[PDB]
Amino acid sequence: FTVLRKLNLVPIK
Amino acid sequence: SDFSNEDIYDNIDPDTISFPPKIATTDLFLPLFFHFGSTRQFMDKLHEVISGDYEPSQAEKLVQDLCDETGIRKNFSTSILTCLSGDLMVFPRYFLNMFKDNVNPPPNVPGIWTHDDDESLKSNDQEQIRKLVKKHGTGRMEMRKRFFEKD
Amino acid sequence: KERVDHVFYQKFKSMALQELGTNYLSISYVPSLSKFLSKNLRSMKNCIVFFDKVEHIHQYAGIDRAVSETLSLVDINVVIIEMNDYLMKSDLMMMVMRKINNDESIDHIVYFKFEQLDKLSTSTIIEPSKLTEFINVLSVLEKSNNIAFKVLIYSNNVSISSLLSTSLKKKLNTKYTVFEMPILTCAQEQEYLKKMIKFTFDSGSKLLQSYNSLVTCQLNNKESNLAIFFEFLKVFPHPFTYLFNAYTEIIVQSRTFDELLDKIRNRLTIKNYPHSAYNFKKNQRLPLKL
Repeated sequence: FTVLRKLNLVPIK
Repeated sequence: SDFSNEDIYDNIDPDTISFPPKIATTDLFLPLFFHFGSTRQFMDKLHEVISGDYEPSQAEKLVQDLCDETGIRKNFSTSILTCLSGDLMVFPRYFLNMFKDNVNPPPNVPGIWTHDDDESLKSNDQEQIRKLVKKHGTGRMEMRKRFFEKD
Repeated sequence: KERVDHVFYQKFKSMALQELGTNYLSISYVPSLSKFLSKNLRSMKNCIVFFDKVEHIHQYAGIDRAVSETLSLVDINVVIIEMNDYLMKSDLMMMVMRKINNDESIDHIVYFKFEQLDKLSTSTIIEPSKLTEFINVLSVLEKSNNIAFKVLIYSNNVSISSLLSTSLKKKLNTKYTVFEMPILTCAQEQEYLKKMIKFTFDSGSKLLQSYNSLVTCQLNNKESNLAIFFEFLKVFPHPFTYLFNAYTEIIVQSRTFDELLDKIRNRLTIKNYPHSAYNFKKNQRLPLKL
């Protein structure tokens, strides 16, 4: 919840 | 170029990995995971999920979807995502090397940031930093820098 | 001997896990299901089926796999429409027709799946405009002999089950069927939980009949760890899933056949394998066959 809010994904093309 | 010496880390044949792998322990995977037919069947489902139309914020959704669809325990998916610096592309690479080498997490794999890799980045030692940039590249380096000046 | 090797167990483990899933998903106490689903889904006849009294995870998961397996042998274009996020609170007609390709197949099956297993959300969440639109789309497919609709309503809820029930009956000529799940006695439930952990694969194995016997007499001895576990299952909300989950862990944790039997005898407990460790998601489904 803490780490996941700040964590940014690099989605697939 | 089109070619990369990182291909050997993605190229792993899932048919050569006996299912369930010895490294795939119950504290990392849910009972559903052990009911995939093969390592390939799991991999193909992992690829299916990872390819979803997610937005950078939706890490909480992806962690849930990986739990419901592939049977990867939420805390392990979060652990993996942090070490991949959010790069969903290197997600299938993590499991193939984790299963083939029977080591969690895989140590020397480009894109898979170990604890010792992070300790090397913390120190301003150019010797350690050369070894890191030879493992992950300047791209992943600046991404890891950007990642921890926040985290 | 053969109960001290790792490569023998590696084979057994995979086979055990295979049969465990199969057993879990077979709804053995309702044998009619497979013939029912074949007769109703592999026909160019429109049908509405109400899967009533779907109170267990294994019932939903089991019915769903049976439907997928039935539709997997059709050859004429099968269109699958997930009606859940649409109905809750002519865009649908065109959305169905886009997936209708007269070139790849002349006849078509349009399978609409609506799943309302939560009895807690009794008050009708569904909006009448999205329902009357869905029923209109049906009235069209029902009048075009080229396309057959298959409407499968999975419900435990009857405030919603009664609303669709009456609405469908009124506007459409297609008569609906109610496939009611049987309610088992604690006695019967116990019989079918025991059946789930009985493996039939590789009949000519001295080790497998050694396994099945261990399970039988362990359950006939009320002071045994397995019989005590089964006693808890008499009060736990999801007995088939809890047993399935714990048994999966035991199988997968063991390294040798000897270690597996040791766990079945002495390690399988409410304390060692608590239900807190698992997600009992009601719309949960297991991976596919191949």
